[PDB]
Amino acid sequence: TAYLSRIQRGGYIQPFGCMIAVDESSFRIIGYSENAREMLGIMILAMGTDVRSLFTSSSSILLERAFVAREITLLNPVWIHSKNTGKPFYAILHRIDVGVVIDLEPARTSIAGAVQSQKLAVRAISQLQALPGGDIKLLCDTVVESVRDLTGYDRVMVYKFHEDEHGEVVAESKRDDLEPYIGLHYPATDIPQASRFLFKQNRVRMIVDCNATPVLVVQDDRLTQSMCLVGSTLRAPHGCHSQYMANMGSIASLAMAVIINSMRLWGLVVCHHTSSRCIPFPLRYACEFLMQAFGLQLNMELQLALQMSEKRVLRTQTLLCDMLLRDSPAGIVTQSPSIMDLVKCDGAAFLYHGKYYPLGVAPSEVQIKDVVEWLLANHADSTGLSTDSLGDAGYPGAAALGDAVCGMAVAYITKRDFLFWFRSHTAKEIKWGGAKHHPEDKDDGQRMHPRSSFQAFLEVVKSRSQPWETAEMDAIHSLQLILRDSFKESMDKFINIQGDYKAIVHSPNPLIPPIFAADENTCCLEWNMAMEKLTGWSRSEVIGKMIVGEVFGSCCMLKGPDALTKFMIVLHNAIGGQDTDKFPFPFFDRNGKFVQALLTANKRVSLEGKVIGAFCFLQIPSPELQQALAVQRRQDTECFTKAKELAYICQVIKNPLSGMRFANSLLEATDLNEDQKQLLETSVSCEKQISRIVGDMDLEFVLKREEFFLGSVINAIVSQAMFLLRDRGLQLIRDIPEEIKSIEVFGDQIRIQQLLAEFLLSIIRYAPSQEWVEIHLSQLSKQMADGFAAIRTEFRMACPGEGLPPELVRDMFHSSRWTSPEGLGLSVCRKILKLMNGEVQYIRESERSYFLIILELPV
Amino acid sequence: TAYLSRIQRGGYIQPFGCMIAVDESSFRIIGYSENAREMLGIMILAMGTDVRSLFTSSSSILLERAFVAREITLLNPVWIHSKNTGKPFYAILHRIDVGVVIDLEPARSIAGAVQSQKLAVRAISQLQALPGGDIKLLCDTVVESVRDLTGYDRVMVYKFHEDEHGEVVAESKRDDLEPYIGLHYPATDIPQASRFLFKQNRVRMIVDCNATPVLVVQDDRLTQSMCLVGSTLRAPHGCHSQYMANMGSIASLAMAVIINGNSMRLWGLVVCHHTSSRCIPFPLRYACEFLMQAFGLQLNMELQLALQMSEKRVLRTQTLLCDMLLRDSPAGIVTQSPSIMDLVKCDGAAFLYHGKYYPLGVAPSEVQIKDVVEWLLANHADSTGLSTDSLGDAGYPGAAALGDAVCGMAVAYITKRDFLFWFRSHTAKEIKWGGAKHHPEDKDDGQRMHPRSSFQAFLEVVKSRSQPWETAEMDAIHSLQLILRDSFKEDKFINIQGDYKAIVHSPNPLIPPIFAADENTCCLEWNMAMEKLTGWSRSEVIGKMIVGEVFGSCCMLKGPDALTKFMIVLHNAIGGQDTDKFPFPFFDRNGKFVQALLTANKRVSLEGKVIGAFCFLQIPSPELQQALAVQRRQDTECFTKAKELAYICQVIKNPLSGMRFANSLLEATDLNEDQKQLLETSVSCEKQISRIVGDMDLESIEDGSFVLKREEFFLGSVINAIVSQAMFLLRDRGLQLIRDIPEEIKSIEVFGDQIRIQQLLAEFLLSIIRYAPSQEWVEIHLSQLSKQMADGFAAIRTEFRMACPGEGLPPELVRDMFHSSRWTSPEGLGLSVCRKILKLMNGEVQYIRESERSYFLIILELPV
Ligand SMILES: *[C@@H](C)[C@H]1/C(=C/c2[nH]c(/C=C3N=C(/C=C4\NC(=O)C(C=C)=C4C)C(C)=C\3CCC(=O)O)c(CCC(=O)O)c2C)NC(=O)[C@@H]1C
Ligand SMILES: *[C@H](C)[C@H]1/C(=C/c2[nH]c(/C=C3N=C(/C=C4\NC(=O)C(C=C)=C4C)C(C)=C\3CCC(=O)O)c(CCC(=O)O)c2C)NC(=O)[C@@H]1C
Repeated sequence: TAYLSRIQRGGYIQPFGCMIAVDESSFRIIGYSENAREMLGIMILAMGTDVRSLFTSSSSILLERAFVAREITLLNPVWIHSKNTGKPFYAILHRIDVGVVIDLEPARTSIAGAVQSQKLAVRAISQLQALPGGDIKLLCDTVVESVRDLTGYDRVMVYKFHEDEHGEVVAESKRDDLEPYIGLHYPATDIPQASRFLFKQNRVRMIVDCNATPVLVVQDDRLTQSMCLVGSTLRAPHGCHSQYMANMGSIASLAMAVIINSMRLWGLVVCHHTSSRCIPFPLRYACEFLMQAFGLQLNMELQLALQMSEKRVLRTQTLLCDMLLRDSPAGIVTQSPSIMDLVKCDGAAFLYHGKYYPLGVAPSEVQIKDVVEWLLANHADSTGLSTDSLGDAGYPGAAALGDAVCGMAVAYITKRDFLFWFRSHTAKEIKWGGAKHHPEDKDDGQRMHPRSSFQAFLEVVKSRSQPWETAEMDAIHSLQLILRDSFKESMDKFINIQGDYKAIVHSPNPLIPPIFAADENTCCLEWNMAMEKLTGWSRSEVIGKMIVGEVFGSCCMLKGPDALTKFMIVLHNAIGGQDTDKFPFPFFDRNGKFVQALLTANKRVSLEGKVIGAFCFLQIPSPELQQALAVQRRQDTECFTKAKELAYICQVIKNPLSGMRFANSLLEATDLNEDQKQLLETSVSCEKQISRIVGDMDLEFVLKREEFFLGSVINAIVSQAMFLLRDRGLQLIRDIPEEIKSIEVFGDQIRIQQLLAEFLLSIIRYAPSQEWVEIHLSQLSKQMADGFAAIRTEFRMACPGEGLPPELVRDMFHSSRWTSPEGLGLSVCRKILKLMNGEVQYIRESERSYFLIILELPV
Repeated sequence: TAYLSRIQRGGYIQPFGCMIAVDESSFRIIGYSENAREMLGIMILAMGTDVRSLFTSSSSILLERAFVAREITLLNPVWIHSKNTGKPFYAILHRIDVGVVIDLEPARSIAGAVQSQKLAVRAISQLQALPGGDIKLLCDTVVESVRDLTGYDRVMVYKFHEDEHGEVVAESKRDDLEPYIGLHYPATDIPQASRFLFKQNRVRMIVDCNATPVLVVQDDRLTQSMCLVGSTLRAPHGCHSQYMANMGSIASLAMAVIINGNSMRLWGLVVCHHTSSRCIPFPLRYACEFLMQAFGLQLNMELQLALQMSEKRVLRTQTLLCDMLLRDSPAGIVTQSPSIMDLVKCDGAAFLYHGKYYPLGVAPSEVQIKDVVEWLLANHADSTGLSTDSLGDAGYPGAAALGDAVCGMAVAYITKRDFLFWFRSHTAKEIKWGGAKHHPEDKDDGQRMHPRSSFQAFLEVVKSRSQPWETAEMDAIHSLQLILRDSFKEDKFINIQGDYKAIVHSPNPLIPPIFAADENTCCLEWNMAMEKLTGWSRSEVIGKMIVGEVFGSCCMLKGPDALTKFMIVLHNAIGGQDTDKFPFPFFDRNGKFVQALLTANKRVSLEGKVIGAFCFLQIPSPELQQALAVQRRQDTECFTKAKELAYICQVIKNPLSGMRFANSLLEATDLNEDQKQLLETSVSCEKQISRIVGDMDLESIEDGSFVLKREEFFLGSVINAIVSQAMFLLRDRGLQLIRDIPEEIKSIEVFGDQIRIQQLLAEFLLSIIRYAPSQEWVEIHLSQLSKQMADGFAAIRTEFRMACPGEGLPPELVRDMFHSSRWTSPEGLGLSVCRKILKLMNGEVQYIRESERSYFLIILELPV
């Protein structure tokens, strides 16, 4: 490991402090520094000098008290008064390989221990803890503000390492006469892995002056090996880091590690001062405690993000069970939870003995035959390819395919049948600082000097998409596995290609849950390989047996006070036509091993023969998601103040919705007035919004994208606010580019007119009475490829007036915080755009109004 | 035990079915009944005979496959035909230690456990969508469920109490009979033998008490009788038969309510009484067994909720105990918001310290308290604390002079004649027994053969008598006296109950593990309970900072982030911010992991605003700390549920304005008036939705009554709205509709809330279509009839009738509809609210079964 020998064993310190290596046994010096002779005033000092008699008697007994401790971190910093000049000195004790070593820093102007120093921190920590969760950026901004108002540095920032080991400055609280560093990515080789393990062990590290001379320590002659000083607050930085800071335009740096707990180094809070800044060790230990609280909240939010990822994998497992209950593989594309909802993507294709099935932005049949022919010639062995960019993969015609179909994930099914997923190009620009990260860059300890340039240069990725993770390829391989199993009714290599690195072959585990299926008598119809492996019982021995009593009562032991009844109530509900999701299922292995599974029993409903049955899977989440699902299953029984009225609305409203859509379905017959026919179409698109809104509900998802005229949305949204402008007199102004016959834009008509309802109505809400209002939309049918087009649409819903209040836009732009009904609705309809390829800004001018950009795709 | 041999080995069956006890190896008849030859119609059944010659060859393989199976219970009941006459049977077969007894009940389908349980499933899901915290609603639901299933005349929940006597906690019966609800019964009515029978055969059916017990025959060489503990066909004990005759119970069906945890304890019985001889088929008895299993599940959930609510109150008394431990004066106990009366629930409290009587609530005068103190010095001097339920049974004269108020007493003795008193006023506990009154000395006599002739509801009042002091409340008192005893410096407890011996004990105290941190986080005060918990002694950890070394270095805290969490929360305790029940999992100096609940609050010296931080630990059972986790995450779940409701109301309101604008702009031209009727049906649905998400919060006495729109309407709108609201589910299920409605084109001036009428009408009619069978008709009958209240105030009476030809809507769902504030499904919930709207709107609804199930509802509105 490059620089590990140099940094740790390099005996050079900074001139602001004095380090004194003394063995605890008899206060005998085994090391010292050159500036100690000046800053102490000692002008007797040698190897063997009793330093207990070099200070006040109070600080003598304090130092020998701080020697004999379990942990010495609590003691730091002991207040030590010197004797040869009388000036008090902070004394940062820490134990090293053979002895301890003090670190004397002069004090300008009483902190006797860690707790007194932490008392400064606790106010900022209390401000940091009382923060809404689910937004790392707000937490980082709170940390940089707290560290700025504590330390008094010019520019503090949160450097965050990525998965590539390269970092990015994700927060800033700079002094405003400087330049912003937010967004600037730095290479991995900029900070060596030796320095990051150094920060894992040391966790706070200041310098005072980079242009200061490195004061060398005097190593003991008897021991050849140099001192392995890691936890010293005084040791000078490497000649490379010192020159680097001289080139950076910041001569004082306080960097402290953001550990996330086994001991992942998430990032670094790096402070920068333009002048030479010192800071007392009580304030430095306060900021180390502030970094402890930062790591605390950050781990509390990364665990929540990983639990949301596990919930998303559980949804993917339910989707694969949906795909298992389909009569043909052609049904997958035809039906509504299709192959483009399995994976976050933009198109999806299925080739099934010809008659190619495209969804969204997918190549035509000739183009996909070119893709298939490239997949047969190259990557012949590997069943799955997950290329970030087709151009990097080597497929000819990638330029002809365009940026729209740049990313492609394929899965091979038998008999030359292929499953495809397609992704459009992501317009991400990385403002690299000095040097772009090179994935071939290893740690080069023979490099003397760092680059002098730090002008950030934007690097734009030309024709590549979002990366394909292991989870999405896991889902793709699982669905490919079930489709090949269906093929047998009537080994797998996967190549991952990304722009930064090169083609790697990885075998992905399937994501199929353990599945059994029973008929009305609870006799086994199905018991798949996953369930066979989990329980240990083979399918053949348990097929035909009674699931409710035999197989799970004796054969595969259940667990609980009375669990079998809980099982027998559940499966009889499945046969009876009631489905339970994520019912807890603690059962034992054949070999006596506990499994804390989550049973889901769905009715095996079919056509008018074999009407009802049971299909069940056994999702096994981590025990923190067992807890996270128990804390919401122990909470629907308590919110009976409003869950009764929610189920009351969600059941009673269904009947006049069916009457509305049956009157409107029978009213489509013979209405030859095309103005009235379009008006009825507006009513059908209005009734549908209520049925989609009530039926889908809100739980923040799935988008039922279909072909629709875009002018059929404005006409379906001018009629919602038209009562609110007919009574408040807002004579509206429209100027459209006639997006009637702007056909086939791919998306939700319903969720788009719901977000435009909650934005337009909020705009017309806060207008002056008997006025006007402007709506306007500028479309540009930008061609993206040979045959692929996209229509980018702004929405200028412009109103002159007082406008929405300043707090309600932060209500809208929250993550989980709300105080108003209208604000809640605004927040949800903003998150609807955050789920669907667009965003929304609120601008404040002489007219207070909403910009709204949605990118939709004419097939 | 008493009667166990007589019941288990009493070779007597009931005559409603025959019984053959075959072998387990080669199908020989080890035993049989006298009425086997008459039931099978044989008029060969003898010693050691092959049993499969009696039944049909096709039925024979069912018996053999039942024998091969490891669990005989699942196959039961195997439908078995007869070879000599062609008669069906239910051959319920169970395994005994010396063979396999097969019980033949003549059938008049179901061949297994699953088919039987399918009947129970609807009632089981009825009592599982029920709100927790109560037991009366649960036991009042299960009796209607069993009355719907069994059909017995009177079904009641006979809950056992702690001294083995039982009372009818909930009873459902037809309105002809005597109400048994509240009636306590002596513990000798149900012997320990019967309880141990119910713990291994949980459904017992007596077809006829009067009917003679048919004798068994046995070919077994060994001298023992057949085993009939598990057999459904076992004759009741003669005493129990006489008992049933003397109660008016001709037939009975007693079902065990076994609750168990991880220890099966029989909670109570669901005895079903019939005023005539009745037998229900074994599908229904096995269904009722499964329903009793679900009932035991719901009772287990209610008992665990009660246990953790008691333990939450235990932690609340510990919090109040430390609140009364940090006081400068001993007299602060009497006068503060968390008073001594708050510690242990009581009518009054009294603290005697160096005389100077400190009364609270209802308390006896100083002379009276001095006299009772003199009595407590004269008797029970040796024991410190006394908690007499009644002072009259304690032995104290002048209890009548004290009156009802000072009857119940709880005493804590502190040194140098210092006392703590809690007083409870006389609670009028009047428990009407049935027949005899239970005494705790009454044992189950093994040779008694005749029950009591009487079962009349005679009262039994109590004396000057209070609510019983519990173990936990006396424990709270015990901890309070110990902490006050230590506070002054800075064991036998007698409990007297009016029905029991004066029990002498000493309970485990509730002083929580306490450490007190100063401003520099150094443990000033260290409790003996911390020394019991972590093992660290006080005089070794003294003078050491807690956050870093006493906790982190000495005790192994959680590795990822417990040390940072503890340091932040203790420095916030020193910063004035008190925190309650922080999750604090840690290890000890022995090494055993111990999760806890750190509560850290600021300590005040009364001259310094926040000098020091006080702390105390509570250690719960893991269900309680998980319930505190769900108490914390209620702030995320319940507000997101309310957020879902408010979001739904607003975002639904927007296209309702779009809907009414589209349907008030569609009024240009509708050429055929059928198109205008479809349009007006859509307008009615839109107004219906705008009223469903209007200003109502689902109470019907504050919102549905205060907001009730009153406008004129025309009834063809309502009828075509109902048909349009129903046609999608009609065409989904392939049904017919036969709307036998007269002409109401001319009744334009009927004046009532039409939108609520079409809401309730569609809810009723779509429940009918939801439970109408596949591919048949549904009838909509109306009969508009005149009704007169005045010459100009004339009303109307329309009777909506909805009929379907089949099994129809299940009885559980109508029970949910008429229960009022109880619902199982959201469909039954909407039916319940649409029933309450008809109750509010001068009408009434019925569900009538006349071999084709029909829905009947009337309503009254006045034309103008
Ligand atoms: C006479 C010897 C004593 C006696 C004996 C006895 N009792 C049983 C079984 C039961 N007794 C029950 C009592 C009740 N029945 C009710 O309806 C109510 C209240 C509403 C009560 C309190 C019940 C119940 C049973 C369970 C059996 C059943 O079918 O219900 C037995 C065992 C009989 C058997 O073979 O199963 C015996 C020996 N009971 C008496 O009261 C006198 C003191
Ligand atoms: C030498 C050829 C290479 C080198 C060596 C090097 N760097 C460190 C430690 C740090 N480097 C940091 C880089 C940044 N400083 C910033 O302000 C930003 C972004 C805004 C970045 C990316 C940081 C931070 C550290 C930690 C602070 C610290 O003092 O450690 C070290 C370890 C030195 C030590 O102190 O022991 C070394 C050997 N860096 C280079 O860029 C060249 C290629």
